[PDB]
Amino acid sequence: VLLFDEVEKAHPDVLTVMLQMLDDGRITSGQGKTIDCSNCIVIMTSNLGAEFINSQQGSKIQESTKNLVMGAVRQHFRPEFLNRISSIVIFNKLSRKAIHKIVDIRLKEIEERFEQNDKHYKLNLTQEAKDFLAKYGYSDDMGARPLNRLIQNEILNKLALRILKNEIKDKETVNVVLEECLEVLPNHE
Amino acid sequence: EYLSKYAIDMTEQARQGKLDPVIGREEEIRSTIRVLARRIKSNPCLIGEPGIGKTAIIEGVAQRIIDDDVPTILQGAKLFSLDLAALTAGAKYKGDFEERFKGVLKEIEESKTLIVLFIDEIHMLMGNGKDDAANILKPALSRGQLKVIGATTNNEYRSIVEKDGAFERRFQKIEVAEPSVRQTVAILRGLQPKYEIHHGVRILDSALVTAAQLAKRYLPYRRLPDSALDLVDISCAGVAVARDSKQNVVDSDTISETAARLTGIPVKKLSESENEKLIHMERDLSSEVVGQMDAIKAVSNAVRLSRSGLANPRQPASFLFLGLSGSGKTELAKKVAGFLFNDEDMMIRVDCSELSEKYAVSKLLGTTAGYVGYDEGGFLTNQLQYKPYSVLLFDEVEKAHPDVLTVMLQMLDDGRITSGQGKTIDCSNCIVIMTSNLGAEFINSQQGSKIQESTKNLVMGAVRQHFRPEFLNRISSIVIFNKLSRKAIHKIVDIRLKEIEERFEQNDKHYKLNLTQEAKDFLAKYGYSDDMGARPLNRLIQNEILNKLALRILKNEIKDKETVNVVLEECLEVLPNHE
Amino acid sequence: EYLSKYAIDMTEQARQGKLDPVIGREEEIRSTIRVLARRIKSNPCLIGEPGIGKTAIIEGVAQRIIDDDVPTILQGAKLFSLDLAALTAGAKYKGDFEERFKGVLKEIEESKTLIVLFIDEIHMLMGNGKDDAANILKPALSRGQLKVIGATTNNEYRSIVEKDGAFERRFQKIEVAEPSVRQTVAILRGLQPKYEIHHGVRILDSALVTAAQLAKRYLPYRRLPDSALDLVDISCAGVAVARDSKQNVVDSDTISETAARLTGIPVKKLSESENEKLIHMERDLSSEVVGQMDAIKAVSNAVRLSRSGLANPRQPASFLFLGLSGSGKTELAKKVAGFLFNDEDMMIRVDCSELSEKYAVSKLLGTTAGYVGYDEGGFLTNQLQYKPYS
Ligand SMILES: Nc1ncnc2c1ncn2[C@@H]1O[C@H](COP(=O)(O)OP(=O)(O)OP(O)(O)=S)[C@@H](O)[C@H]1O
Ligand SMILES: Nc1ncnc2c1ncn2[C@@H]1O[C@H](COP(=O)(O)OP(=O)(O)OP(O)(O)=S)[C@@H](O)[C@H]1O
Ligand SMILES: Nc1ncnc2c1ncn2[C@@H]1O[C@H](COP(=O)(O)OP(=O)(O)OP(O)(O)=S)[C@@H](O)[C@H]1O
Ligand SMILES: Nc1ncnc2c1ncn2[C@@H]1O[C@H](COP(=O)(O)OP(=O)(O)OP(O)(O)=S)[C@@H](O)[C@H]1O
Repeated sequence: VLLFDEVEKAHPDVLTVMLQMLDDGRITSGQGKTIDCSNCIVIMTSNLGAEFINSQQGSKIQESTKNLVMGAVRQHFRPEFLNRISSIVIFNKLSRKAIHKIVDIRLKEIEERFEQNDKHYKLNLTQEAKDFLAKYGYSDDMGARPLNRLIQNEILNKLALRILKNEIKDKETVNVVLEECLEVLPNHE
Repeated sequence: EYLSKYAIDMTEQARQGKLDPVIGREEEIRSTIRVLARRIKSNPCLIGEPGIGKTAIIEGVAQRIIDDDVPTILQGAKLFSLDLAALTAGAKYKGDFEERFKGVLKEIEESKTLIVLFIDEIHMLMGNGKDDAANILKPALSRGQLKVIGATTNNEYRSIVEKDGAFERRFQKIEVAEPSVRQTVAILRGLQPKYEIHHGVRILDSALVTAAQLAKRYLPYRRLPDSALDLVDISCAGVAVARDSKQNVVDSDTISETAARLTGIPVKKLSESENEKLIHMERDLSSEVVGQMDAIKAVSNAVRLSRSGLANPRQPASFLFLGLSGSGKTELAKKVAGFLFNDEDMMIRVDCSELSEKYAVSKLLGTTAGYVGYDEGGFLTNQLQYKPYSVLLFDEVEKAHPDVLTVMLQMLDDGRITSGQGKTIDCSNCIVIMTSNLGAEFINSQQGSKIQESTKNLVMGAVRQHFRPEFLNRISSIVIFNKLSRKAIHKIVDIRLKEIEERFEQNDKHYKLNLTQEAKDFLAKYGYSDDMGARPLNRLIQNEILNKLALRILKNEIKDKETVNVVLEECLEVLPNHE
Repeated sequence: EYLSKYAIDMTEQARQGKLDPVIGREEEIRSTIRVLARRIKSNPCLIGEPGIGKTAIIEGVAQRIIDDDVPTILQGAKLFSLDLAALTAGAKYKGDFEERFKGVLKEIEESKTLIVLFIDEIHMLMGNGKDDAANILKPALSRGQLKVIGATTNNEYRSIVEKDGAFERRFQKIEVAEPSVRQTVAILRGLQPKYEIHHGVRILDSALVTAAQLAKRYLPYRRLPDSALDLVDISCAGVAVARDSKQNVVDSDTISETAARLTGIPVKKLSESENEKLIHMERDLSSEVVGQMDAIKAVSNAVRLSRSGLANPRQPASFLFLGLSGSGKTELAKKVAGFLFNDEDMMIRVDCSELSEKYAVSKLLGTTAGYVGYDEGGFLTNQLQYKPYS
């Protein structure tokens, strides 16, 4: 899989090369060899449509709203490029409904990525922690990014300190007031 | 026999138990077996990055042959490696090595059961215009004779086959995978007794795991089969050294410390008795800079997260510091570098004012192959490959032209910052601080020394109206500095005077001040700028106090312990050649 | 014994002494040893910038080896400095140097205790298109004992491994770096008797300190061991001349005059004539600057701060001269240079009406990588490299 991060920023000369790679596949090397990329999947990304998606006109992007986005992609990129893409997909807004599910996923991935995959959460407050994060992390026009940051800001930062103080082994738990915070394990570890 | 002179009987080394075992790699071994079992052109070649076990795999099949876990074609086999000596022994007497090589190949084909030749570093035979290659193996391999096993690096291969053609025809490349972390541990475990025996140490399973985990995360320039072993082997050596330098059980901490010594990642020192500093780094930073506690706390958490290992393995800490000039934005970054490595010059500074979107991206990451110049990326590439745990500072990012701000996106996300020569940095161990004065517009609304809502949001307004959201969304925390309060100024003056006094290399050059509050209040009254912050305190001191000192030194009116007095216009007293 | 025709037996020299003491490098040495003590990849490298003790480390470990202050594995090991003719003796006939390299490794590999090579300049082997081009002759056997300690700067290192790809998977980089200023002094101190003996002069302990501090605050292009040692050696040579003329390295005067000679920077010379220096300048300037004493004093104040060290080492003094057109402020800047250097034309200047967003930064500091024109430093650093204090 090839990934091109923010193709809208690439100078057009680049895109010009990619035109062959994306269609026909005979990208060649600087030394004169033919590579042939046709067995790859290519994903290119850009944010031009953000300017219209932020209008909140649908979670799933609505007709017209999508055309505003297509307007921008056509204004920015040569059609020679756009025509060669198998498909242009306009992402949906991550609605509050979505954030509820996303919170779950992120909490799980946070545990999964630990090196010390011992220090898991219990969380408690399934509905309250989920809701706290779902509400406070819902900066819709920033997608799910704020959520990740919220969890970091409210849970992990505190956790790290509690760890330095040996206040936690595992099964970490969350309380809420009113402001989401962490508890301690009386048994230092 | 020439094989006894220009080759190594790998089968015999395996027979004698002198080779390390191959752990798994069944798909690769099977692939080489199938190729060796071919009717024609039975010449597999292992292609992959260096350090992934290619040679080991071939030694692996030698072991399968030793124990008859191979096809009958291979059961009768003897495997020899080819020494470079076939050629490197010299070509005086033109054609001498050509004959030596022709000779050994003759002996290999000639009757004596199945002989398999392993040629390590197969690109060795590219040949200067071929000729030295002498294509001696070429027609031989084309007849299905001399089964040859090759092995080389992805790009070495490229330089062979794309400069030859025949190589691609003569060999069947087999990609060798880099093992997963889980597999890596299994490999280490399999090799563990070899190390335990060699070093005279015990290795615990958590050690094996630790090496594989740390290696993937902290040794990005070396593939797991080696990186994990390097951590184990070196840690074990550390035990051996320790014993002889004046118990022998290698564990996770043993390795973590070792890794820190090799990678520079301070997290892995695991010096928990130093948690006092990490826990209280907020007070420590507050002893150098005054107030601005939100910035201190924001940073402190970056550090604590990294120390705890909780920090996202791919997301360098990132900050955007907003506020008045003289607010302490840069000063804090210096003190962070100070705290983390006991060195304010540890910092890698990039001055964004020198940027130009038409040129300057290359100042950080360099240019690509072809364009004039190389030693690329003086600011980032050539620093980050040496000090992954350093603090980067990007001064005045709001002045950066957009293409540079675009570069920052890699840095602030994943850390996989690419380099002009097609290489990657992977700066996930980094802490990155950026500064900006966009907020000057609203922070100088003076709506509380501690900036309040609305005003703060207007600061974010300026940020949002300047930087693309794509950038802002990658900042761990955007921090708006507070305007210094008069009280802060007082404290700053005290600390700043302390720094100045401490700075002297000659212990005559100091003050007692007198006017223990009054001198400081003068400095505040005459240096408390709502739009220059503390910076004028530095200048005020230099002009009204240190120049008077310079005059006093010059005229020998001051010896030491100088004191301050005030006109109406702060001035200094005289402590002449009496002392 | 091919090795004996090409390499220097560092162990034998250490056995006979004839080596400098090694100061503060114990940990680089411990790391070197630890890697050498490894089961397989026992190939450490001393890496940094020139003049940072990379070969000092080797003399150091050679001495630790002589005294059995090394692990079992190294207890009886020997070490040889090779490179050199190993790659050039074979000036004719294909495969000749290649044979030597191989013969040397053979000599090392077989029986004769543990022999460790020291490669002073691994980049010289490089692997010039691989295909038997020297460095490439090694890798086959990098596992087979043949332990070797390498050495290279970071630029050289990066060039090698980027072009090669295998060495960075075979060798263990050890960071070697310049010492702190105090550590530098300890080094200078350690070599102090060497210089004192060869020049027949004494070095004041305070001269060692001055050289260390000075180098840190004087020569940004030279790493502290060499930089401070050169300040010491250069000074010692000057003292030796005084000794011969009819002594010691004077912390204040030998080093300051040496430094003043080598670079300049009025601050590093600091004249003793305090009754007039930094006083008379206001009168001299007053004659040039009639009435506007305010500017003179502003400048004089900064000048006075730089002298005797009140000025902050990282804050070049600087002024903005605002005022009535035709005030004479440009000449003032020159007249100040007059006093500062006894040279009104010492300065570097830029016509700012020539500056534009399209090019100005590069006109001032030079273009960057890949762009036309390598007049590095443009209008400014192009000149600062010659006169840092102008
Ligand atoms: N079972 C195994 N799987 C993978 N690697 C192993 C295994 N056993 C040992 N190793 C070590 O893995 C390292 C990889 O190096 P080698 O395979 O010898 O060299 P390489 O991987 O072929 O890369 P080059 O081309 O020799 S730099 C070796 O140092 C082996 O000691
Ligand atoms: N809160 C503070 N505590 C102590 N010293 C401070 C503080 N704020 C500013 N200073 C002084 O201000 C000087 C550097 O201040 P900064 O505000 O970081 O400079 P700066 O304005 O960041 O420069 P920039 O970032 O390019 S505008 C130092 O010499 C500090 O002594
Ligand atoms: N402890 C020491 N022992 C020997 N030499 C020292 C020592 N400390 C500093 N030096 C100086 O450093 C020189 C050799 O040390 P290095 O700093 O490695 O020089 P170098 O850069 O290794 O030499 P090359 O060949 O250019 S790498 C000596 O000639 C001394 O002048
Ligand atoms: N206050 C002063 N400071 C310095 N020089 C002065 C002053 N008053 C008169 N002069 C004389 O005026 C002449 C110097 O003039 P210039 O410095 O060329 O003019 P200028 O005002 O610097 O032009 P600028 O700076 O580009 S507006 C010399 O001959 C000085 O002696």
